[PDB]
Amino acid sequence: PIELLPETPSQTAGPYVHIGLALEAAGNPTRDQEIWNRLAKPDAPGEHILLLGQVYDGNGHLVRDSFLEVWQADANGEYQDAYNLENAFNSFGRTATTFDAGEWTLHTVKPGVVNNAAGVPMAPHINISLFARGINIHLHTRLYFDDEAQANAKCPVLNLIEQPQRRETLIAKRCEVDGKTAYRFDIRIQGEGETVFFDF
Amino acid sequence: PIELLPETPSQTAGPYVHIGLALEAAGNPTRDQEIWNRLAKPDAPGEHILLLGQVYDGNGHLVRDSFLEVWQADANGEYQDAYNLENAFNSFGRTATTFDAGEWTLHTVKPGVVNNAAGVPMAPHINISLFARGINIHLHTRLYFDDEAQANAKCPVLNLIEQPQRRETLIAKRCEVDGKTAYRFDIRIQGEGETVFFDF
Amino acid sequence: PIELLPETPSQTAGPYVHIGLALEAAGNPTRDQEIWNRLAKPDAPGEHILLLGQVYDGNGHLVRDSFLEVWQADANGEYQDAYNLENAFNSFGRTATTFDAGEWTLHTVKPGVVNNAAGVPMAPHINISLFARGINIHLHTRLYFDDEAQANAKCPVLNLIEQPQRRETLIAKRCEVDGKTAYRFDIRIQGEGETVFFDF
Amino acid sequence: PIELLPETPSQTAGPYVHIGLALEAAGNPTRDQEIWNRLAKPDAPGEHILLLGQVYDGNGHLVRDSFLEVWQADANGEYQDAYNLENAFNSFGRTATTFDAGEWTLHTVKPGVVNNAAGVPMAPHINISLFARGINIHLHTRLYFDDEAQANAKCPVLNLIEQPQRRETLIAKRCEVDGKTAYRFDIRIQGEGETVFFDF
Amino acid sequence: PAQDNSRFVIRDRNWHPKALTPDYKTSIARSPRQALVSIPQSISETTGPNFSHLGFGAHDHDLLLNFNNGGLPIGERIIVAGRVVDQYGKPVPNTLVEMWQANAGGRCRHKNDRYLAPLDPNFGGVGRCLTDSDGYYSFRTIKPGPYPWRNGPNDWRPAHIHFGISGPSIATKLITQLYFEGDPLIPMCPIVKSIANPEAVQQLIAKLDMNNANPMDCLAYRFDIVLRGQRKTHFENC
Amino acid sequence: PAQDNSRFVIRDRNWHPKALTPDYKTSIARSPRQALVSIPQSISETTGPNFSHLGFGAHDHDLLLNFNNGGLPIGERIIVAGRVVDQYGKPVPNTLVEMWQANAGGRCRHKNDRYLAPLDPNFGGVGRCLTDSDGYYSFRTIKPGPYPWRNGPNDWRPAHIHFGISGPSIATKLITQLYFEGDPLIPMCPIVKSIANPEAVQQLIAKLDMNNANPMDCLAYRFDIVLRGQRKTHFENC
Amino acid sequence: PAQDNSRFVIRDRNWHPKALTPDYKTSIARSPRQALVSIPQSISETTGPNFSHLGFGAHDHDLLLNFNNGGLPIGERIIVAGRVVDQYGKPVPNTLVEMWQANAGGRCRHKNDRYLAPLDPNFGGVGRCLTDSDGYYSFRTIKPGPYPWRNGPNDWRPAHIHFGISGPSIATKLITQLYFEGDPLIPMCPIVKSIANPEAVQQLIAKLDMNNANPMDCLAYRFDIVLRGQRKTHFENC
Ligand SMILES: [Fe+3]
Ligand SMILES: [Fe+3]
Ligand SMILES: [Fe+3]
Ligand SMILES: [Fe+3]
Repeated sequence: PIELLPETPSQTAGPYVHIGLALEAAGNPTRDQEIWNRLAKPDAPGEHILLLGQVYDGNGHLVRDSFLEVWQADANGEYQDAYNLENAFNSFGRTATTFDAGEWTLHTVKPGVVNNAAGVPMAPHINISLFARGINIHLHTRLYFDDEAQANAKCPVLNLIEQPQRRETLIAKRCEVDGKTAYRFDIRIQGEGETVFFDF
Repeated sequence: PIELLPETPSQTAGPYVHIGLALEAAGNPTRDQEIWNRLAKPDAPGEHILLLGQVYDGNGHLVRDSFLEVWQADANGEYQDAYNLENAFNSFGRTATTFDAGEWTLHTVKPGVVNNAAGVPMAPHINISLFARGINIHLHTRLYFDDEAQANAKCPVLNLIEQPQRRETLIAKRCEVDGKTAYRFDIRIQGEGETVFFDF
Repeated sequence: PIELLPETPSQTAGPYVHIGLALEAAGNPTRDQEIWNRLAKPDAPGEHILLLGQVYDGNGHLVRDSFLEVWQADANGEYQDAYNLENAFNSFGRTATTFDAGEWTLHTVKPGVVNNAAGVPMAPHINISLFARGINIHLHTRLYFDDEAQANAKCPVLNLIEQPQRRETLIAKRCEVDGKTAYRFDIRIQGEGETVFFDF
Repeated sequence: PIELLPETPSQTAGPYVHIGLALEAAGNPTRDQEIWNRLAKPDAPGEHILLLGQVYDGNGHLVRDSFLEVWQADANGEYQDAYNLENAFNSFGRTATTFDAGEWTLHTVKPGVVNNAAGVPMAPHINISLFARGINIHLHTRLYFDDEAQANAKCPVLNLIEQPQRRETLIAKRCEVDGKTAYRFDIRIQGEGETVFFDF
Repeated sequence: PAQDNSRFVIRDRNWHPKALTPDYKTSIARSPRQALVSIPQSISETTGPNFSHLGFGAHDHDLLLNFNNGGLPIGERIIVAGRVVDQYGKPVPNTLVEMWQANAGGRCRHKNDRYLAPLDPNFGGVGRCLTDSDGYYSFRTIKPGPYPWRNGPNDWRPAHIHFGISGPSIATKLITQLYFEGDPLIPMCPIVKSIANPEAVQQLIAKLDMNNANPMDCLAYRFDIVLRGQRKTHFENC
Repeated sequence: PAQDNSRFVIRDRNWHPKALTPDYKTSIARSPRQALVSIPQSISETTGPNFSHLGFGAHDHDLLLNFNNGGLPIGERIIVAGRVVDQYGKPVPNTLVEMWQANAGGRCRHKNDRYLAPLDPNFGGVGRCLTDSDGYYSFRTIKPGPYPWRNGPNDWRPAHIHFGISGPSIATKLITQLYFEGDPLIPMCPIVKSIANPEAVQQLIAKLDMNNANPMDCLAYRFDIVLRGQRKTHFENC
Repeated sequence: PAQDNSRFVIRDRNWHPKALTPDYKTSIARSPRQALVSIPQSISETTGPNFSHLGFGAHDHDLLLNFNNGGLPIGERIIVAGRVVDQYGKPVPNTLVEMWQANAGGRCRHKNDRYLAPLDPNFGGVGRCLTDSDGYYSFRTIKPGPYPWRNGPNDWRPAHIHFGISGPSIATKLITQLYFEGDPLIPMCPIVKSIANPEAVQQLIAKLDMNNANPMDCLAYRFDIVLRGQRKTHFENC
């Protein structure tokens, strides 16, 4: 068969991932421009939301050293690839869980609907990539919302997960933190209530 | 040492096992003579029983594509190897769980007592072989009955299972389905209350 | 692929083929029972014929050392496999061309119609096998008759030969030798008017 | 020495060459634009000629499955590489001999004079490439005309053929087909009067 | 009735695929975590069904004609023949060989198969044959095409025909898969790779049989099946 | 008009198949007995047709849709893609690549083909594509099945797609055949064996391209074509 | 009468010697220039003569006694034995095996042989045998000597015994030559070199069989013959 050049193999991000990718979360001095958790500036269009959650290991213990990367469409269902800190909205963002804050936070807007390759509308989602010590190759997952139940039932990606009980792990529970619309999304890497992880 | 010809390796039965081994269950047109779940004809000797069960995977979810093959003795404790549909009783039979029916059914009689190689009487049992996608090599198990407590305590095969709590997983519970004597035998392939599987 | 045992390779019959297969044609003493050119005894059923012909090389010169074997059905279109010299008709026979007789002769009856594997009638034919010095592996050919033109035009074997002009080389010309029905069949191994040879 | 990448090996065009390269000749439905035997449209400059010929194999039999590709200059001796069906003249064309028509036809104009690499004028010719089953690698030849005797005697390509009798095989004879100027060019692939084939 | 007069060679579970083979995704939730309990062989294990009296239709082995709605299936006409022997090389007569496959495009005749390659109106994909006295079976079918499946993102099953062999006992009963010689998809499939030993993968590769092919008609493939060796009981209970 | 500015590398006629290859029967009566007359290259040989202006239909390269009478063809959906380069490794842009093949069963859509495998009412078997700026072509078709032919008594052609490549000149013009990776019929075919050098047979074997395959849809095969090297004229006539 | 129930494995004409082998001079004018026409197997090709009822003389297989004018032949007394099997290894019973050879000095009993080595008054050189139930044949003869022939100026044939085997059909009929183990003339002979494959030449070499030799009497040579494989018909005309 046709053998192409092999991809550089992955390695764990390590326990000190924060010093190179989450400088403020570490406690080290930052540079002029950093890629962090503020995807949407207060003046960005759409329904402004606060996303929070904790990452759990297989023993039900908190992962206080994780690093997460997010990718989502704007309120109009368009992906903004040109990252610039002067933009009202950026489709990309970074967050983490530390020993000082076992809960990650993300300030963004609710993503609009985007079509798959076949032209079928997918439910509002946020693409997540999880890195940490002990995680040799990153874990891909999606965050769906509980108030979009009609769209969640008709999503081609969510419907690819055989068991209905496992689809619920990708659904973030709506709450309120100081008058702001909030969704809680806990990631359980292993065991009871294990989060669905993707490959693509 | 002495090496014989190697046995042909097993492979999974696959998701579409039913088109070749359970035609009626696959919704495809049947041939004149099929091997199915009716082991005993209404005028067959012995206590006529209905056997039903569900197959669970390691997440406690139903296996709706399983294929089961049963081998049991008649009411007199004799194995009828000569398979013919004209016979009142056939020791062999095939059953399955489908997406339309997540429960398998078997119409047979309660088996009589058979001795092991050492002449010691084994409790009334039904030999079951389980095939499905994800199962690389079929799983062998035995179905024992709860109203045969005295015989189950003396069985040489059942006593080979070290822990008494694991012996319980092979014991079918007596119940009633539509005013007919029935036994429920659920199979848990993996996890909590995992069914004892054999090697011979 | 599946490799079977290989067939013993052929070698030329050699210049002295007659001493072992055509003892009388050589000039050496014969044994009690020989396989020769008298396929049909004068009392055999069907139209009694005399077959004669010369074998030519590529330079148009006579082959005075050839050996031929023939196989044909009787007048009823049946192949008589059980060779016995007491039979009225034998389906098998042997002939040759010597330095004393550059023309081979064959005394037999006209073969009846036989069907191919598909059930389609083949025209009356005699299967010939040619051996000689310089012929590393024997040449297979068929002898057809000119007075059976309607059958010759509908034969599946004769119609497999692409060119009509090459089909004429397999057709023996009718003549009369002393009041006996005779057919002349010259075989040209190479060159102008080359005889069609078969592989099966 | 210096070795370059090897050229992809040739293979025969096969018996069914027409389904892919001569759709109309294969009796199959055609596409909107096809490459065929009409090189010149009625209003094209030059002497309009009809070219016909038969292809013979080594036994003098007709090749009814040949495929021919022609390359010629226009009346002014210029090669028109830009193939378009809207053009009055196209230097390229394809023709074929079928089982229904054992003769190939080509409607074109008589080519003008073109010089070789050394500046010496070559006689009016048509470059022909012959493909068919049995021909592993296509045969290249040239079609010269009999009424251009003076130019044919001076041609540098025609004079490269050592023997003058072999030069005659490349000369098309002037004739008339239905009151129209025509030239007959028969190609003999093998044997007596074998057509001169080129290598370049 | 059936008797306890035979003993079967213990299965080499390191030759056979393991229960837990991660690359084959569905095996994760469908594999036992507890060890298999070894039990001696008895009449329950050493006996099995005999299908000599089952009513076989005339075209049960011929997949080119057993569905017939008005014509012939589109695909490479092939004969899949072979012998069923045991580990000692002894033939296994009057045994049930059941098979099922996809069409020339890799489409299976099941409601759950939503693969875009069309169904062949003249092809069922189901076949059954009882071995002869010498242990030989033969099927006439079309070469199944490979098909994609939801395992990895670009996982393709090699062209295969599923096989079900009964044998003299429920102990010998085996379900396996046949693969075709030279198919470049064989070393890439997670179901094939579930077998650790490369020499075991070779036993599943049906080889081109030109000798069994019908000239100007159909090709042939040879697939010999080896079942657990059967031996008589000796020195049991002194 | 076209000019004489190019010279083509002389064909290695020992790499290419010989005219007379006895095992391939039809070659006996259709091969020249006299030697080919070597002539220098001129404008007649160094130039050729350019098909950039030919009216290509939208589905001319897509054999799954270019015959369409109401559906999709039965067979293994594949992409046959590759690059057309010359001996120097230089891409050959805007060149005509024509192809033809049999259906999934080895049946060709011609009146002379009386092979018992049925015709597919949704398959033509004809395809054409003009290479892009980088010399790449692509066809979407079904994998052709092998077919028998009247050569030897049990001769079977390996699954193949016939190719016709124009190139920059009539000197580069080539008709060849593509074979599929791992097909056990390749070392047995007399048409393949007409090529003496085994390394040359390898250039005709299209390899499985999993990288170009469409997940859950179709597989892919890569077939790169190498045409005669084109070089500029130097030091001619001093 | 005989019935059309068997099919025979097609001859490998690349294993067998070709018609045109120029070093064997006589083959030049006696080899067909046109290709052999392939025809399918019918009752005319699949049947052949059965010689079980032919009257064999008591000494037909014994060349030491079948000429007898008052004595025993001069030469190395040898037993030539072996088995006639088919390509499947199946024994070929009741088949006709004929043989002929020269005397201990290379002189054949024919009028055209004017070689100066004398004739043996007690040796003819002809033999015939019918194989038993297990396909075995046996001959008793003297080891023939090499002989010169007008091919090249100094060409010598190795010591050989010509063989003629009928088989179950005219399709299996074969004429060959047996050569002897270690003879330095085997790789020098044009008739032996007519066979391209050196492994094919090995099947023609009779091996010294000390086990089948009679102590203080004669040596033995084993020569096994393999005829075309026979198989029953299957799936013909559907
Ligand atoms: Fe580190
Ligand atoms: Fe499958
Ligand atoms: Fe000799
Ligand atoms: Fe073809």
